[PDB]
Amino acid sequence: GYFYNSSFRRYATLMGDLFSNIQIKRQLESGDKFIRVPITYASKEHFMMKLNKWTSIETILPRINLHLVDFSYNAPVVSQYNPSPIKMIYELSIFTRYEDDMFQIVEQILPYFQPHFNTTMYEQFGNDIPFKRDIKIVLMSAAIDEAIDGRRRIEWSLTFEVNGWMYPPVDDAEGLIRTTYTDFHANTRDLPDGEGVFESVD
Amino acid sequence: GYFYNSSFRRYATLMGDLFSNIQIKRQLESGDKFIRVPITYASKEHFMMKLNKWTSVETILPRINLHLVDFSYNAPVVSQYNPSPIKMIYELSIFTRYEDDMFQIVEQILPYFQPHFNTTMYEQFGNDIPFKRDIKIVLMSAAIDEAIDGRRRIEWSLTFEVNGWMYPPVDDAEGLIRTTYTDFHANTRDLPDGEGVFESVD
Amino acid sequence: GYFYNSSFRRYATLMGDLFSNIQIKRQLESGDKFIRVPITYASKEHFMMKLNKWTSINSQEDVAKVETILPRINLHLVDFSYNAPVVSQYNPSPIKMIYELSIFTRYEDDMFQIVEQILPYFQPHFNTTMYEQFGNDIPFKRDIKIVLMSAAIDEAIDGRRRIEWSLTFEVNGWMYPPVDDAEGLIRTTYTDFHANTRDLPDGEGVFESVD
Amino acid sequence: GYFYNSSFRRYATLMGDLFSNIQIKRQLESGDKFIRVPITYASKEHFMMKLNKWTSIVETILPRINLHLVDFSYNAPVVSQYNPSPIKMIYELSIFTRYEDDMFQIVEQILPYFQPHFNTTMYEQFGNDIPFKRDIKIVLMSAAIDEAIDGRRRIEWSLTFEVNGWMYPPVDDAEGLIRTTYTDFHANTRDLPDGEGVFESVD
Amino acid sequence: GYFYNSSFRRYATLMGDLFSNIQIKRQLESGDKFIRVPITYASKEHFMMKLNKWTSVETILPRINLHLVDFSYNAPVVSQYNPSPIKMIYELSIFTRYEDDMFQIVEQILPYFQPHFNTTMYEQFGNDIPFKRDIKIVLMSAAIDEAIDGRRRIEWSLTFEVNGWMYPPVDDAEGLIRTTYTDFHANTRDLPDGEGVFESVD
Amino acid sequence: GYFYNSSFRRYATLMGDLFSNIQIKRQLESGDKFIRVPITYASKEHFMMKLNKWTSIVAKVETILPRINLHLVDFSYNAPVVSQYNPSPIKMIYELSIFTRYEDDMFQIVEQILPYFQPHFNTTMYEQFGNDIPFKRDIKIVLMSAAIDEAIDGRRRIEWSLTFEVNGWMYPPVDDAEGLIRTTYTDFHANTRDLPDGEGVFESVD
Repeated sequence: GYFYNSSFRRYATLMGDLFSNIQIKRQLESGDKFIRVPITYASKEHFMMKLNKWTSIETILPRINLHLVDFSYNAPVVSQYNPSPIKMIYELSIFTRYEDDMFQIVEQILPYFQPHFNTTMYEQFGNDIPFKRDIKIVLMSAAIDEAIDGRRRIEWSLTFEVNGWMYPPVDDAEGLIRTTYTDFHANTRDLPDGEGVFESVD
Repeated sequence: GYFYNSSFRRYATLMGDLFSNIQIKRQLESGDKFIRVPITYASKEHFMMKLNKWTSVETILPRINLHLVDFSYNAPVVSQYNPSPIKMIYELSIFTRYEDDMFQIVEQILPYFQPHFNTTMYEQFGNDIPFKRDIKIVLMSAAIDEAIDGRRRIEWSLTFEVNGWMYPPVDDAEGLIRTTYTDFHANTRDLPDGEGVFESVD
Repeated sequence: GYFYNSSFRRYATLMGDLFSNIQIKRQLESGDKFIRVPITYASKEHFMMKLNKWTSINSQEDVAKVETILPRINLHLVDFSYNAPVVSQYNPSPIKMIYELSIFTRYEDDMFQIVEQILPYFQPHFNTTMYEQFGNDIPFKRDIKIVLMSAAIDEAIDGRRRIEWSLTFEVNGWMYPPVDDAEGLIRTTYTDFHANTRDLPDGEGVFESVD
Repeated sequence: GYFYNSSFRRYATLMGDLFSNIQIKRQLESGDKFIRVPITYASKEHFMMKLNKWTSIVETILPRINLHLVDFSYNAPVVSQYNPSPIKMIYELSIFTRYEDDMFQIVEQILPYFQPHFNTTMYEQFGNDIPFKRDIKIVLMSAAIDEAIDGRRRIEWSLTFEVNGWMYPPVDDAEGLIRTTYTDFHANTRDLPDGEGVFESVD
Repeated sequence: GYFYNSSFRRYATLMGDLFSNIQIKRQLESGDKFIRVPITYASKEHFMMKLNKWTSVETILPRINLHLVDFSYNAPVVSQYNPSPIKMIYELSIFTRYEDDMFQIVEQILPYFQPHFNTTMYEQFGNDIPFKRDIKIVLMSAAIDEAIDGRRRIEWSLTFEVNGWMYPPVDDAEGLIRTTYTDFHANTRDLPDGEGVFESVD
Repeated sequence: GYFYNSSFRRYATLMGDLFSNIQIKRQLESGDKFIRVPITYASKEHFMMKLNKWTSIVAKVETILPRINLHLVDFSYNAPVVSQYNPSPIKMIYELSIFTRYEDDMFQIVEQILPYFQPHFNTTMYEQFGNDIPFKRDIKIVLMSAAIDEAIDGRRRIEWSLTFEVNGWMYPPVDDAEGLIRTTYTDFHANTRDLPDGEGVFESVD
């Protein structure tokens, strides 16, 4: 029930999945439980709305919300592999009850972007030789903010530039596109379906 | 009931028609239904007004609204073919219920502008040898925004610079102007009447 | 009842008159109706005030009498300065005046026609040679560059309602201290958009009274 | 009851007096009427306040000019006074008018003399010593055009001028009053009047 | 009950502790008493909130509030010692009843930053040879403001750039990290626990 | 009951004292009365608050003005083994703010300030600790900008603000107990005056 081979979708998923498996420690009398930070893809406004809904009277925070915010042509015979160098901007937004949690989270993200982070993405159509796509992801800025009622809620937003590739729709009917990529430790993971990565904000 | 030979009109139609035939897939139980995105030419404010009227109905979105937003002299014996190098700015505005639809639409637009897209337009007066006009259309910027009540509505706006040609009114009575152009796949289509391309916002 | 020999006035009139004779076609059952776009000289705010007054429907007598108001053009001076390239007046002082030409229209079509009659002559400038003669002396030759600086596009709504485009022009002209009307009226000619030597009319000839 | 020898005051008066004697023609049945535009020195806000006071129900009030100092600074090109300090003062000359016509007349009398500057040689003499010669460049910096409405109503143009002048510490009135002359717009040596001579009282 | 080995935490504590031991003289009939200015780590807004709560007495001011406000990659095989050059921004905010107190406080801070101040930080993991980390702290700006009801309250804020090092979380369980550093007089003090430095704003 | 040897304080006093002795003439029937313009050190907002308090009427509204209010508004390191004489080149910003009932008064006041700053004004400050050889400190004070504004109810009140950059020296607190610091400086006519206590220069805004 969606354009599976969407280039855009593939990038939202790739970025979501790099940040899909981040945990935070939380010492317990019985022992150290680690919780995975759930990640959503939604406009930030929408997310904050729903977050204030969910918030009205600690299992909800911490959480990450990713979203595309801008794109453009990437100024360095026909069009698609050879494809078009595009540049997408993402806003990764971390929400947290405690400064501690925030520190853990970012300390897991930040050190890999110097200021960039490379990943090699292999995307294969049906059964042809896969295409090799070189993806530079650059950490552009950080933005720090609070929100109060009484503790209440800490928000940090990282802005990332993904330097990727775009090309006209290749129908799902004409075969689904298999995708792999190198994670933060250069480990070739395979890009999961969208439903695998993002929690439903709905 | 309008200046048919209007230069401006010819450009609004040219741009409208490049984006006139865009569809989105929509998986059914019975099977994949494809729908053509209808396109209008109207001031953005006017269009949003009428859209909120119509909205008060998933047959309405997705839709595209095109409109001229600026122009100027294009700084690289009389005046008209040899004509005057003019530069027109258009705001192409896509409105959508689902992120998916949006992704499909843009993925059909974006990859052809690197950052420009050339088209050769042939305009012929009555029966003389047609004039050859070289038209550079440049994708300048993108702008992303939402709107909510409850889902509700996604808006992306591309801004395009059309580098075209202007010249004083050549009366309809003195013969109508036949127009052709190369589409996104360098296919010589012939520019339809205005009524053919744009749905009436009225 | 006004300083006829006003340099400023001469420029307002020159600009008014370049844009004085613009028409739009208007297809009928009977046949094509051509209408001249009336032009006024007034501050833009004042003009819009009066336009909202005129456009308002107070009697049925109005209703009909209202698409007779648009289209129309409103010209006005908005800025000036010294034009950085023994006494003072012919030889005169190089001045630079800025004018805002403002087109108001019910239909996009009308607008397209109007501008397509203005725009193509400014690349980005348009030259005119103005001859101004005092009494009966040999006339002065004044070289006038008019440059189209910018365009600005905007709408206004109630229900259709009203389209506004504003061109901004730089007139590169000449200034000099008041030469009294009593000392002889100044005859003025100029080359129009097709290099045709028309003679600059009185002010009352060019602009409709906004009053 | 004021520091007569004030340098500042001397400049406010010089500028006021350059624009002190401007008239406008006004055609009548009987015949042409000339009227001198009255000029005041006051903060613009104050002047507009008092102007709306005077305006409340009016044609003997406009046209009029209001001059005022708006800024100054050191003028980057053994002790301190003649030889004095090169200062730069900014003045806002503000013309208010009922009719566009009046405005046109007024400015057409001001504007053509500033290309973009206008020089004046000011002679200031202390008691009876040899007078000091001071070279004064006045530059027309900008113009600003605006309206105001109720019904016609009122047109406002403001010229901004840079006066390049000279400053030095207070020379007491008691130690002798300072005689001042200057070249007007036609290089005519007029003598700078008292302040009360130039400006109409806004009070 | 917190990530002890947090890099971020280590820097908040280092900065807190440089400014932890500032006093002001206050001449008495019985003789000069010196009071240590208490220091907190909290968002400035939060701190001002709580400060107005506490204020509604002269035992509360003077006080300093420190907080992180921004960070970024510091543009001069894996990642962590060798670590990533990061740059953190801190807002040190002094609140005072009397101009005098303020003068004393800043005169103790300001002269050491010309415009920078170096410190050598030794961080040792368990028992390995310690790591040597060179830390440049730069005084970026100062900001002066008042607040009134009647005297009432003086606020000055110094903005500091800490040029430090970042690396992915090293678990507390894998051994706590011993930290020392050179203070303002090049004296090797050892970085205390967080609870030692900052007064609880809670 | 303060840090007497405060570097900051020393500069606030130096600046206050350069502008401490400014008068205006005021012609009378008997004869010309001169009045010294009182000077305060306080945040501008605070000063205007208190000034509106004092100004709330009848006929003790003219003994209040004219007056000057000085205040520090910014500082920074002055980019041209330990730290203190040799000290650290600092740069302080001061806002000198003149309030006046009559344009005349204002003219007199500024005409006494303005001509000495071209655009700077140098002063040599000698600061001596106890009885050692005094330190020589070269102080450039630069007039940065002027700002002109009014305020009305009916006349009412004229405000001009000069912004000055003092290029001075900073160093860590030298305790009052370890000996008070004697300070002299060259005034506007290069006359070596000695910097008074703070209480001598500024009227209490309190």
